[PDB]
Amino acid sequence: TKPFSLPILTISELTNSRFPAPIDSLFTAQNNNLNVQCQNGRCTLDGELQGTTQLLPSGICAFRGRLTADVDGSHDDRWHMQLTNLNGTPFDPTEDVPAPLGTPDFTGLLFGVASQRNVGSNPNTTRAHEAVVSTTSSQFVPKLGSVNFGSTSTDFQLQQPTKFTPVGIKIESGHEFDQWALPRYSGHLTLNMNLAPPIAPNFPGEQLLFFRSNVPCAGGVSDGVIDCLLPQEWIQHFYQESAPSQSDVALIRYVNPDTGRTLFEAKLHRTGYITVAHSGDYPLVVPSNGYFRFDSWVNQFYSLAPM
Amino acid sequence: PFSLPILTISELTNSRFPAPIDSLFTAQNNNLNVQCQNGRCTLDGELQGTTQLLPSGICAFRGRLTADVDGSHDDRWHMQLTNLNGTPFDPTEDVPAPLGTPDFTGLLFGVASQRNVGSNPNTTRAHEAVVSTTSSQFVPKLGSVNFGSTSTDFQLQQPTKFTPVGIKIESGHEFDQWALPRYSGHLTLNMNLAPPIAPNFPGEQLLFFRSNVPCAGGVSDGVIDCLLPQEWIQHFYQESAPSQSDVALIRYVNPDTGRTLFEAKLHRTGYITVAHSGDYPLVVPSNGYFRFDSWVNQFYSLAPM
Repeated sequence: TKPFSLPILTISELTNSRFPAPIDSLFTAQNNNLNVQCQNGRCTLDGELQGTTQLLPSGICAFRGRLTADVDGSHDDRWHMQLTNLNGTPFDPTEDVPAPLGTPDFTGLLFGVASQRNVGSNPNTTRAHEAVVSTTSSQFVPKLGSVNFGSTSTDFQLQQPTKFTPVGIKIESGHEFDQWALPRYSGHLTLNMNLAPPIAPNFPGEQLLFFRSNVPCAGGVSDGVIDCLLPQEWIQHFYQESAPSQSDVALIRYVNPDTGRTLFEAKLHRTGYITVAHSGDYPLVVPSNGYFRFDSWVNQFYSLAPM
Repeated sequence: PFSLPILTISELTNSRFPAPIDSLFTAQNNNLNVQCQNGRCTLDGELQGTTQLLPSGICAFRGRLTADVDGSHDDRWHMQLTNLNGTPFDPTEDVPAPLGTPDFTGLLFGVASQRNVGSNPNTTRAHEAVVSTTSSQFVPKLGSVNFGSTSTDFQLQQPTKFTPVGIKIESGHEFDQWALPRYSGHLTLNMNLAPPIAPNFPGEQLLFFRSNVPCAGGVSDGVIDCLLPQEWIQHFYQESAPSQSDVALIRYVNPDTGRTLFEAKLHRTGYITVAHSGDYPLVVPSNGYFRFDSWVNQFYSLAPM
């Protein structure tokens, strides 16, 4: 069987799989019965993408399609964006996914830029303006094939190819940011289907380890924290390699390549997440040159060294 | 052993702008100086020019605003740069500019954002902003760039990021993707550049991975062409496979039928040529991708494509 492996990448060479941003730090969280069920950044160790996960950093929290209605006077988010898939192929609601790949997996305001490039009468005329997609809006229905955005600009055209490039989040009263609450992909009063399953430690003394980014925010008090279970580059690597998983848990070691020392050990689970032996919230103190290396496949009785 | 990742066109990212690849394009030769600085990497994994590994680093800036020069420069916000990873800028590095710096002439449209430290911690703001790469204040190799914004809502001495989104066309500010900016400003010449690229065999043209990026107004196809997709650069950096000749012969394949659709030369210094005469947007199936074949001589005669 092809040997399993991790790419050799330091923290600042890694991208968040839940927002297009570099990883800033590693963080382990105290257990508090949190439902961790993100849909971006989900991949098995043998390379099966799950949830809404796709391969491009430029696809995370992005949308593609065309505006088909201006619903000013009916909704604050007046621009109705009929979606395609990110690669341009038509949206298919019958797919066994929770929403189009790349759809945001958090509750709050997604701040970015909506842009257009015309085809037809005035070809290659363009425009782009800051815009906000509220993932709690009644018009946030990506699994039904559309989302709406609001903008301070009214300079948008209907029936012209449109892209939404994410930039950050935004805080307003009544629109707090909850990175762990999935939006309603089919809208108000509907429940989500085809989700990647929830993730939690199942071993005493273990906590999840997150790759943490502090992303931009367009106003409001916010640390911008978005935590992912696997960096995007690891997902890209597993998709390429598709190495068979030999047990439910790959033991991995964080190493300093200059000294050769192992700094701590962790469990990398077959379903694509990391646990460490630690008690309490803790931003890890690790050298900037450090990275994880695959050690061996271990059984269900393996006790990690305290970190 | 050298290899390419298995990625279709729509699974590839441009190495010169954070955007998916839209198409493949071969260009008629016309003595163009192709000397881009992002998207430069040897086949054995040596990044060159201003090339770094993150899609999020391409055409991005990080630092803090240290002056507001309102009235003296249209780009009023003076951004003292760090490296993208937060480490201090070092002007003595043998690079042309900080890694990720744009390598084209024109208006770079994006969003500048801040998150406060010290005074009013974790207050934030973000607004549309433009970096002109022809500005007298575009001096990234000296450690700073300026951006302009319609908004007045930026603060000095607070951590600032510039996230690129697209380009912008205005009178007097046409977009030229092949003209390098002056990394040290007006009246200065660039140093430490990755060398120019050109076909060196009769009948051969460069092959580009082409994106049509967003534009904030003006008539523009948004074309930004790169020599290697970002994922190939990331792959070569990981693998670091020794190059066994000057040219890797590569084959574009349809994985469903198994057929080779055309062959190309992938040069050791990180660019592709094909045997074709004239501008041509390639007509290839959406499932297709390149596969490494063998190490050949520079004078290998490609089958016409």
